[PDB]
Amino acid sequence: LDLQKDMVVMLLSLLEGNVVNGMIARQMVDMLVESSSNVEMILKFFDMFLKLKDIVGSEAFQDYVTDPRGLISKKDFQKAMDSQKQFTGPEIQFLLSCSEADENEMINCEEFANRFQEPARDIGFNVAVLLTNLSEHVPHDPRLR
Amino acid sequence: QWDRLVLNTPSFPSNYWDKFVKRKVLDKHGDIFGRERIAELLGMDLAS
Repeated sequence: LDLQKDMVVMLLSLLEGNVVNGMIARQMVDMLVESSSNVEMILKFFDMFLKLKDIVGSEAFQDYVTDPRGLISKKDFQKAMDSQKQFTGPEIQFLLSCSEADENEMINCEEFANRFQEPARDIGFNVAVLLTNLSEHVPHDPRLR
Repeated sequence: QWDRLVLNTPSFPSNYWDKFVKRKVLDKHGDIFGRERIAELLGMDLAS
C-alpha cells in the first residue's frame, strides 16, 4: 500500500502545472480507463473496508453480536451482513475469508474492522486527491465520472 | 424532547400531507438501524 502511495505521488507530480484539459491529464485519464478493472478493484477494496468499519459499529450488526466476549460467529456475521444489504454475496464471502476466524469460527469484529484502516489511509487519501485533481482539470470526461 | 411523544402515535401525520413518512423513514433508516427497532420507534405493525 505504501508503494501504491509512492506511485500515486509520482502521478501527481506528473500533474504538477497541468492546465484544464491538459495533454498529460487526458493521457492519465486514458491510462486509468485502460486499467479500468484494476482501478475498480482497488476502489472496491477501499470502499468495502470503509463500509465494514461503518457497519460493525451499527446497532443492527451489534444485535447479531451476542457472545459475551464480543466475538461473532461466521454464520451470525453472514446473517448480519445480509440484513444490512450493502454487500453482495461474493463480497460477504471475501469478507469472511479476510475475517481471520478462529478455530471455533469466531470473528473479532473490532479487530477485523480496524485492521486495514490505518495501513490504507495514505493511499486512500492520495487516490482521492488524484481523482479530485483529474476531475477538476478534465471536467467534461464521462469516463472519469 | 416533546416531539419524541408523537413518533409512535397512530396519527403522527394528521395535518401534514405526507401520510407515508413512517414507511419512507423505515425504508432508508431500517437496514442500518434495524427494521424492528424503527417499527417500534414509529409504532408500525410490520405484519399488517
